[PDB]
Amino acid sequence: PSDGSTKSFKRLGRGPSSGLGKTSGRGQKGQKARGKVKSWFEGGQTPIYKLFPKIGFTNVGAKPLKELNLKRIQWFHDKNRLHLQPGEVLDMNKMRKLGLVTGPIKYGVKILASGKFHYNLPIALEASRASAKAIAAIEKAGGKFTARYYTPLGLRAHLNPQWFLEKRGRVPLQARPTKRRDIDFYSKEEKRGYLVMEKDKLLQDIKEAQNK
Amino acid sequence: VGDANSPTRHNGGRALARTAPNDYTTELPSKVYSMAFNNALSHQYKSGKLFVIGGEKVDLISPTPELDLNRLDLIFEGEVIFRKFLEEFQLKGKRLLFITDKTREGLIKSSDPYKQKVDVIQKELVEVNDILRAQAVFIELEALEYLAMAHQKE
Amino acid sequence: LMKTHKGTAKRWRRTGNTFKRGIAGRKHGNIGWSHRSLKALTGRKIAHPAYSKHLKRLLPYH
RNA sequence: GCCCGGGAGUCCGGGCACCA
RNA sequence: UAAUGAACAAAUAACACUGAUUGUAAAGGUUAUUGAUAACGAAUAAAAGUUACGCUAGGGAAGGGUAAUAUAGCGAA
RNA sequence: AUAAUAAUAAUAUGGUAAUAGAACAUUUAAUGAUAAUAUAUAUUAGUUAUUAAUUAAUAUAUGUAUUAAUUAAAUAGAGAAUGCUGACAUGAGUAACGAAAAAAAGGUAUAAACCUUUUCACCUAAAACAUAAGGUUUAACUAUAAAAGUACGGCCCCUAA
RNA sequence: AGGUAAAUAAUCUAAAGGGAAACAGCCCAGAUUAAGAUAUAAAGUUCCUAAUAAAUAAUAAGUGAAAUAAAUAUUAAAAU
RNA sequence: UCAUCUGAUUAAUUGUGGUUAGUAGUGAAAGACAAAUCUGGUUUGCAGAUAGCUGGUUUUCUAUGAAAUAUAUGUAAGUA
RNA sequence: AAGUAACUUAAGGAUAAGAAAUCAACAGAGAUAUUAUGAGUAUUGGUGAGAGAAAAUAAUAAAGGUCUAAUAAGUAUUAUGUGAAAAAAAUGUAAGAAAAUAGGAUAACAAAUUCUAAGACUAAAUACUAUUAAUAAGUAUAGUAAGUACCGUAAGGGAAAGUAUGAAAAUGAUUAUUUUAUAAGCAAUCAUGAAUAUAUUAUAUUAUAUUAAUGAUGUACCUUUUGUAUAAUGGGUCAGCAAGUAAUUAAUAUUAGUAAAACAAUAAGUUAUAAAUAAAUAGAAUAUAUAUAAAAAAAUAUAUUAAAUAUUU
RNA sequence: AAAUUUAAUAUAACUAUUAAUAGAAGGUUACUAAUAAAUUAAUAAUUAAUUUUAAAACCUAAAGGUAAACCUU
Ligand SMILES: [Mg+2]
Ligand SMILES: [Mg+2]
Ligand SMILES: [Mg+2]
Ligand SMILES: [Mg+2]
Ligand SMILES: [Mg+2]
Ligand SMILES: [Mg+2]
Ligand SMILES: [Mg+2]
Ligand SMILES: [Mg+2]
Ligand SMILES: [Mg+2]
Ligand SMILES: [Mg+2]
Ligand SMILES: [Mg+2]
Ligand SMILES: [Mg+2]
Ligand SMILES: [Mg+2]
Ligand SMILES: [Mg+2]
Ligand SMILES: [Mg+2]
Ligand SMILES: [Mg+2]
Ligand SMILES: [Mg+2]
Ligand SMILES: [Mg+2]
Ligand SMILES: [Mg+2]
Ligand SMILES: [Mg+2]
Ligand SMILES: [Mg+2]
Ligand SMILES: [Mg+2]
Ligand SMILES: [Mg+2]
Ligand SMILES: [Mg+2]
Ligand SMILES: [Mg+2]
Ligand SMILES: [Mg+2]
Ligand SMILES: [Mg+2]
Ligand SMILES: [Mg+2]
Ligand SMILES: [Mg+2]
Ligand SMILES: [Mg+2]
Ligand SMILES: [Mg+2]
Ligand SMILES: [Mg+2]
Ligand SMILES: [Mg+2]
Ligand SMILES: [Mg+2]
Ligand SMILES: [Mg+2]
Ligand SMILES: [Mg+2]
Ligand SMILES: [Mg+2]
Ligand SMILES: [Mg+2]
Ligand SMILES: [Mg+2]
Ligand SMILES: [Mg+2]
Ligand SMILES: [Mg+2]
Repeated sequence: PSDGSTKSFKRLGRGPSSGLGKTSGRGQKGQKARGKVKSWFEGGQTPIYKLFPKIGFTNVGAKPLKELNLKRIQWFHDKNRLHLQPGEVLDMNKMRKLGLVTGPIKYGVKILASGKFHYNLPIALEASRASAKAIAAIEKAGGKFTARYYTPLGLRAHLNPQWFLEKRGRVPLQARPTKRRDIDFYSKEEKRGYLVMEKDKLLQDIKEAQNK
Repeated sequence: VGDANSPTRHNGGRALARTAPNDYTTELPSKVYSMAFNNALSHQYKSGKLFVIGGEKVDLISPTPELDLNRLDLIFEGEVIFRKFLEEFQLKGKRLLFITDKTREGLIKSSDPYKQKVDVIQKELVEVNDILRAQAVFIELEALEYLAMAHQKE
Repeated sequence: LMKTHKGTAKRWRRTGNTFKRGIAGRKHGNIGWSHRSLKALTGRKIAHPAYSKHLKRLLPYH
């Protein structure tokens, strides 16, 4: 094997000169020396876990988005690993195909402005949302961002509809937003949401309902 | 004294016994394995104990002779032929490895008298150990190509 | 397999390398004490090195 | 802390929660 | 320079923070406050005795030292 | 700009609990020449800063290494458990040989102990004679313990608990 | 009190070697392996037992000679 | 075992068979007996119960090398 | 601990389960069975000890769908007592519905989705046995004897022991060499005469080996201890056997492979790539600029982060 | 040209895995508890497959008893 790969393991209770002779690294006569005592036992003083107050909650309704910086995109472009004349919109699916966004995507991607100062690509971008700064940068570039909504299943479909096609000769259509918060978000102009930038039917319907 | 099963006493059990099916299996990154395979092949080639056999796929400079084919295949006569070949090539006692594109049954039959020193392996099941072990390897061209494709690089 | 100590999880939360926790001592018996003094007993606090090992063992997946 | 019994007040005795 | 008490579980208010199909809610959280564990870092909401009928694991987690007292002797009277 | 070996100068080299680094023996798996002038194990004497290996002589195998070496692994090393099993000691040729009456002659120029005769003794409301139960048939034995029944038992009939 | 409780330093614990008759803890000194010529430490130098010669006083009790026993009494000696 | 001593027509002794026992019988009651001995048998199993306790833990060579303090502890033979 | 051991009952070659009064989320899927991931996540606990899903995606699997009910009340449901540490479906006791224009499914209600209870059958993957075949860094104390001998009244417990060979030791007798009857103590080490033995270079005034003249030095070993020659623990001697191992995870290190990606590449998924906050629709140009948190009109102030002709971490 | 060795195989070991296939007599002592074919294929004897066929004491909760291997019908 390569130098530095392997060591000899320590052999206990095998004669004195070895170094780990009779007591074999345990010392003398304790509970530790024979019986098992949980490593993190505190002696009976209230433990670090039991002392402090328990805090917060886990928002299960939460959906953490994968972050993706403009800088990375720019780098990719520079490299020439970014092929977007065929598909004018760089959607999440497209990103994943490229490598752009790697690993699994559960909820969606948020675009973030890390290298906004050095970003200059007149491109149509789609993602689950983007920071204000990023959006501004994109607009400066002469690009076009819109923020879309995808439910898990919908997102999955988007990412690779090929699989869906293979399975049941069809792709599942995109769900509307239903959570009020989500709806609100997509309505918002500053967030650059797909409800107002595309002028969706849902919003209109809601308005009608409100009226009557 | 307790029960008579203590490992302290001659008739008793064994301390820290190993139990039924022991699992010694380990992992290796696929890429690393591929690299190793490639390395083995390279070593073999350097030795000059790599011999490739083939014909149908590539244009031949010299024309394939009669009474002999490129399939890696053959009292039964085949066995005799094999023996003759061995005699010719000074590789009687040494171990050899035939890496084959498909189950050349005839070849295997011919070789089985010399089973102790002869490995005959299907393409997909060839092992690094088997190559390394073998004093001389005989591989089909197609098989070789397949192997290369498998352990490419990308 | 090995599992998180849920109590510890509830108390502690992972921030980069270390863990954060709520200060103890603020639940009651607060009156009469100066509110400027009690400001210190609010807020989070970072794990002392002494006990980091223990924390790590407690919550192996954080 | 709340409710009684001996307009407000005092002084006494019952309960009813709190009991981590 | 003393004048004090952790977490947990309850309770009251504020926060707009999540709202398990959506909307409400419930519930949780954030902030502020409440009552005690005086064996006072608090084992449980809740707990006293006896065994010379006892049993298990262990530990020792008259001699030696001293001469207060005792006996004996001295100096002074 | 490394490694191996050798110099020169310097500093350092006790060690329980403990940490760190490096080796050897044993056994198994992968690869593997060789050879009865060889090998393996043993004894004795050498050799190498030596738990090891090697040399020579000797003795016993064995047509001969899982052999050298590198890896992989371990039921991988024992004076310490009032350890466990086996063997053999020590006390030791010591205590004891378990209620006690033996003698001669002859079986048998084989007998304190077996048998026979005689003498003597012991038990005798027993150490006798009949039996029940019990049990490696121990017996006067394989050529072996004999029943229609009446101071013969079972089974059989009849029931008790 | 070879007691007990803490403070400071050392040693022992975990430290072999020389000395302290023998000796955990005292006095010196820290053993990688030898070798044994030269400095030596603490301790010693009649013999046991490695190594010694002097000088000036005092002691006559074996006091004393590696573990100092007190008040006091007697006798002497110096100084005023 | 020997001697001595007590009951010896009775609440006597004894043969043969049967019934009652393991949260559990029987007991003129001693916690006595329930197959050489029980404040509750034995066997099999749970079972490698658990033990802050005792003992034990096997080759060699090199380098470094402590502590017996503070704080907390139903804690003081333990552990942080 | 654990619905585990145990006891009891009943069936079959397998049994159980099984074609949604199921999951889900407004997009959808489409029986069970149990393996990867999801995930040690949600959920939960004297919020201690600890316990812990489902959807979804993958495998394994077989043709997997298909009527045998004139479609189902003392049933659903409610009250109350129980009831797989998290997710109900069950159940004792009494109250007790409705016709697809109807029921069930979520603390509750309103919307909306979805399924149709009180009738049924069901191969395959699976469990266990037995045989055959293959593979053994498995066993000769896990290598066939024997459930025998023997032990116990009984339930019950339970041996030795293949064949060769054998200069292994402990242990006994004997012989040789040597030392030993004026000498006292871990029986050794060092010094040091003498005697004997062997040696095909003892040429010798030799070399080795054996041996209690004689001298000096020398409180067995382990354990446990502040400390042991201790008259503290343990061992009669020898031979054999007798103790840090495995599984599933987590964190650190070293080296290797690949590298802004890595593993796996069926699809998933895991970690990394962005810090912060309880959480939320918030999130990066020398710092004095910026990001997040508390605060706020915006800054300041505190904490942590990012940011310096180039080639991203 | 026969022997020797090496590796594999038995009616003749168990254990673990993987793959296939299938879902099965003990004792006791004696008046001891046995066999007989056919058909088909292979080559009259033949071996195999497929078959029919004789015997088979006593005991092993439930002809009915008992103290298992006995008795009574
Ligand atoms: Mg050590
Ligand atoms: Mg101790
Ligand atoms: Mg110990
Ligand atoms: Mg300890
Ligand atoms: Mg208390
Ligand atoms: Mg307390
Ligand atoms: Mg109490
Ligand atoms: Mg005393
Ligand atoms: Mg005394
Ligand atoms: Mg050292
Ligand atoms: Mg061992
Ligand atoms: Mg031994
Ligand atoms: Mg030893
Ligand atoms: Mg022993
Ligand atoms: Mg005697
Ligand atoms: Mg005598
Ligand atoms: Mg005698
Ligand atoms: Mg006699
Ligand atoms: Mg005679
Ligand atoms: Mg008479
Ligand atoms: Mg008689
Ligand atoms: Mg003291
Ligand atoms: Mg110590
Ligand atoms: Mg010393
Ligand atoms: Mg020191
Ligand atoms: Mg030194
Ligand atoms: Mg004197
Ligand atoms: Mg003296
Ligand atoms: Mg009777
Ligand atoms: Mg009593
Ligand atoms: Mg009685
Ligand atoms: Mg040192
Ligand atoms: Mg303790
Ligand atoms: Mg079924
Ligand atoms: Mg069914
Ligand atoms: Mg459970
Ligand atoms: Mg139905
Ligand atoms: Mg018996
Ligand atoms: Mg001593
Ligand atoms: Mg002893
Ligand atoms: Mg009868």
